[PDB]
Amino acid sequence: ARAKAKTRSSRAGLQFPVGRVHRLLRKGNYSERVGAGAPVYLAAVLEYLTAEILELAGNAARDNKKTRIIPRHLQLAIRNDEELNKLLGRVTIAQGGVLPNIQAVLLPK
Amino acid sequence: ARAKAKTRSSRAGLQFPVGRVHRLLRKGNYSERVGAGAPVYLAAVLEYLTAEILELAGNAARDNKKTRIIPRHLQLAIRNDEELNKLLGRVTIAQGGVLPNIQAVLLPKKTESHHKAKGK
Amino acid sequence: KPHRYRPGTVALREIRRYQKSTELLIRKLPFQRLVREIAQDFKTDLRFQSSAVMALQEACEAYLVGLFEDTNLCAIHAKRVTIMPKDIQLARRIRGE
Amino acid sequence: KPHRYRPGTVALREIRRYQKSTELLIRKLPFQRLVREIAQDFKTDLRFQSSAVMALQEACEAYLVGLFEDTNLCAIHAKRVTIMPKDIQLARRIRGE
Amino acid sequence: KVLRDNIQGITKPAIRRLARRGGVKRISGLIYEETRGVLKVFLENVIRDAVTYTEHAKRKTVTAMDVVYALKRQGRTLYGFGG
Amino acid sequence: KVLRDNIQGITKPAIRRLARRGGVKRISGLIYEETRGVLKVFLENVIRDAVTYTEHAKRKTVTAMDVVYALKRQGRTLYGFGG
Amino acid sequence: KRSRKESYSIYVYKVLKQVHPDTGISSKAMGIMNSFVNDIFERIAGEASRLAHYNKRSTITSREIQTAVRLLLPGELAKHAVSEGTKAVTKYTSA
Amino acid sequence: KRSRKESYSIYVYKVLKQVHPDTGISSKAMGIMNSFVNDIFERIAGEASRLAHYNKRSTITSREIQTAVRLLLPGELAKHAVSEGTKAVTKYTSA
Amino acid sequence: HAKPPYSYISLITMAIQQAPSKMLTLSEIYQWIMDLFPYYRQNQQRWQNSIRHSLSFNDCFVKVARSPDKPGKGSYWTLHPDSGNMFENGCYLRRQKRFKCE
DNA sequence: ATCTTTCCTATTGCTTTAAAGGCAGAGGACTGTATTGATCAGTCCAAACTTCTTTCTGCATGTACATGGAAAACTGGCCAAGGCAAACACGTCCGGAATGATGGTATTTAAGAACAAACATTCCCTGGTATCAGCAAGTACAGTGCCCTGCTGACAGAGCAGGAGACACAA
DNA sequence: TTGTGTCTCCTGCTCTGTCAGCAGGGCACTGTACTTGCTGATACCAGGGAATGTTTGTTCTTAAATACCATCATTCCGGACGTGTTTGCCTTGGCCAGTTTTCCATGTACATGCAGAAAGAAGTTTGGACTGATCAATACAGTCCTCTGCCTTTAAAGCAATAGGAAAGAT
Repeated sequence: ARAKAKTRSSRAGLQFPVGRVHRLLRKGNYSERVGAGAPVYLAAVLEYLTAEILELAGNAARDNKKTRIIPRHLQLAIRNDEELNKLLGRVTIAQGGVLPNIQAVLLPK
Repeated sequence: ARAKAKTRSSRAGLQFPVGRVHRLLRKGNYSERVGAGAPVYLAAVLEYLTAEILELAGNAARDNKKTRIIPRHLQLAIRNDEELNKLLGRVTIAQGGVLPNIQAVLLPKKTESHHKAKGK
Repeated sequence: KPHRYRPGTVALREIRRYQKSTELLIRKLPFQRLVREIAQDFKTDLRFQSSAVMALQEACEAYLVGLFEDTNLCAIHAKRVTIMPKDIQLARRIRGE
Repeated sequence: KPHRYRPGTVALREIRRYQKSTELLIRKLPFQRLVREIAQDFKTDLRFQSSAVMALQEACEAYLVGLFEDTNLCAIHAKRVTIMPKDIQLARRIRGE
Repeated sequence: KVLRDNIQGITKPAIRRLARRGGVKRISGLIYEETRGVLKVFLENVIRDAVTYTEHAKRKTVTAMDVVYALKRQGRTLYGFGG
Repeated sequence: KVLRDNIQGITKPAIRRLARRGGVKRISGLIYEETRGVLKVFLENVIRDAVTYTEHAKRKTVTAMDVVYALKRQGRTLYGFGG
Repeated sequence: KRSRKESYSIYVYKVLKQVHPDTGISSKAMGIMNSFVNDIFERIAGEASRLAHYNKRSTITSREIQTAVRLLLPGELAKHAVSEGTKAVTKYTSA
Repeated sequence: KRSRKESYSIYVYKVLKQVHPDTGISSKAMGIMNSFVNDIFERIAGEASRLAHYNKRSTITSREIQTAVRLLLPGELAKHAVSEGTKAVTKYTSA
Repeated sequence: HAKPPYSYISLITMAIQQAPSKMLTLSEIYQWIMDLFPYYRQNQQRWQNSIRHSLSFNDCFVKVARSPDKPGKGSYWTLHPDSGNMFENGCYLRRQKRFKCE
């Protein structure tokens, strides 16, 4: 008889959905065919980037004495990290504001 | 018997290849299906844009007393026109150039008093 | 005598206030009216989603904030501290607009 | 006494020259050596088509010409006609580089 | 019904606040008209594409995703409303 | 076989010419080092993508199409090399 | 036997002869024109694909091409090109 | 009920519970994260499609995704992502 | 020839008034003076510099430009309307109550 | 350096609203097998690259002279910041309606799949003209010495009005 | 013969002639670089013939789009009160712009050697064609369970009031 089903996320050890990623890759008209390992690889990379951003955002929220991440903390994490800021340079975050920054010459004597 | 073949470019009255455009649409995985009129419309649009740029480049070449369109003429036609310049703003053209343009501040001062050069 | 901060102190206080906050700085209703006024020139009787208006305001405010950052840099470049229309023009020209 | 053109005349003449010509302005072989050198740190023992190096040189020249145009605008903005590293840094910073 | 002159609704205090968020200390008097012009141009360029996307769907409501696509088409991607 | 100091091959008069095509009239003495640094960063950014494309193709020759795709990947679209 | 290298060169030349009977076009200029045609084709096709995906349409019809032409092209180009495309499709359907 | 609308809310929340066990996340921040995941997914998938088309391949394998990641992500982020992806593929291949 | 019994101010006034256009440039005034007085034909620099000084100093003379580029060069000189008949009635050498604007 | 005023931050209490937790179900992920088309492994060759040599300048480097642009200093006035008071228009909510986007079913119409013919497109061989190289007239504009025309300030010297001596008028 | 008014000579303020000197503004000669004209040459582009793969015609079919209705949800419109925000005014201070000065760091031009570019050849590498092999994805059917919608619970954050410290401004 058919064995116990196990999601490919469980096989890859990931948390993100491998099946959903594969279906989106097929329905997106990226290419005629999609390899078996491509969705696993893509899901792993997406999980890694999400974990990076969430770790920095959680650090920012802890700094602000807040236990919940808000768009302000996401903005702080993204802009304080050089690599993420270079990745999301063109992105605008709703309710993000800007980093505190005053030019030196504008300060009083 | 099968009728005599006529190219879809001939039917539409275009010069660009409707069949080739249809093939490129199907091969590029732009969509699962391609409508019959989409190749015709796209070929007509591409022919119109080509005609625009080539007419402007021919004008530029006539200005330069040359009969052959060269990359410099394409550059001049593209940048002297506001709309083509906006369409091709982020596009580089190999062996082109730049529009002759010197900021007016840099042009020499026509001093009313003009004597031999001395310290300022 | 009444207390009076010297010029530039309240400016810096206001900068510190607004760079620390997240709220929208344009009044919502007049921006909505402007959006509808511009929209009607493309198609009459247009409906709108409220979230569409909020997204438009978010994009506009972010664009203007970045533009003012570049304008301030252009102003400080010329050794001034006051932004002038030529500063915005330079920022737009270099930015590619 | 021997002739000597006043400063600024030769610069404008050379501007009128190099805005009218289409030739490449960097020397070919040294740019090729630079391209090969930079390629070593990414993968060793590569080979380059002639057209590949030509494309790289064309793109680099276009980029630098644009950069210097924006630098010139920045210098003219500060009431100066001499470009400085300040100007290039500002031009790159506004463009987001 | 029709709307005439709402560009003046972007008041002087609003432009001052936007400049403050950008780190501006001193603001000239002519900045306000220039800012209104720039904002109007940007809004027109975004709403044109938003209305185009709305027309192509044969809808009469400019939804949030229409604005998001119009922005992302112009290299000004926006997170938060795109879903 | 190994190359070490080719950045100086971007000669001073070469930078002067590249600036003159930009309309620049007067040039500081410190411009050349800044130009060399900027050009080196730009070349590294482009060539990394070109070499990545070549590696994925499992080739060992860098072709013009690889350079063109690398440029177009950075918003620097180039015409005239089979793009 | 080597592979064939398809291009638009003959069609660009025919259009050139149409608009300017006397002028010519160099090989490098023709290459730039081919690259331009490919770039515009890719832009319009990608925008049409995105338009179809947004509306969950499975087919790129002439309407998608028209909307993409309106989005991409500025000002009078987006009007003249639309007129040309509509005229060409009308003539095609007439036969 | 309206038609089901799918998102990465639960998965990003699971990753959050991994890195920071004792924190939460707001719905607006959640939507921003969903938009980020979709944006990165689309960028990587599009670059993979272009890679496949350049090489005249009809399939997107893990190799295409790896090259897309190396093209898109900068610096140490790229190599850490590549290591994570290789680890996941290797674990999955062992079934 | 003996020096004319007329001051430079009187000579300038007569030269301005006699002109059909009621104005003359420095070259025209010099030509008129030399033609009407052979004495001023020689020793040009002295009285030419004197005429320049008088024109620059006295307020009764105001300069006017040449509109359609004329033969060109130089600038015309015109009597101030408030000058009046200052040198009339035999006071050529010395003008009583020299004209002033205020 | 010390005092006054204003602002900001931090703490405690209330509330409200937004996120975490639980359940239902359905749609889409998972398993298994046959098919097949895509990819992979090995060989070959020609064409494309890399490497070395020599030529032949034309370019970059170096040096020296000096001009004029950048930066520093100073001044002032006018533009913009700070504060106050009155008006107003935004914010928030509440309801009425009418507009339109979604869902469902019949249908109809337009595109994919398959196969064969043929015909258009690409590649290879030949004239002729549009371009490039070099020299040379002619033109355009800069460099600059010179000239004329203005104006400040002072000095030098005649011109006419006011005051005192000598003369003449009045008595 | 004595007392007083007017004329003439002298003096004094006004006015003009003269000089020196420094500044602006414009004219014509000298000189160098760019454009144009001519010829020769050469290379490169258009026109004619052979190969191939791709387009078009025809038929079947099937699924994507169209048309009509229904429905509910969501966006426009208006009304109302409350109060924060905006606008106009006044006061003044300090920052921008203009002027002046200094000198140094940039520009111009000439001298020099060298390495970049061109041509050629040889060596060598490998990109792509070709064939056969294999293996991994797709198609289809069955099934079962993960993810999203709805609802409920509670704690994280917002709001209000208060208190204390930091810092600006003035004496």
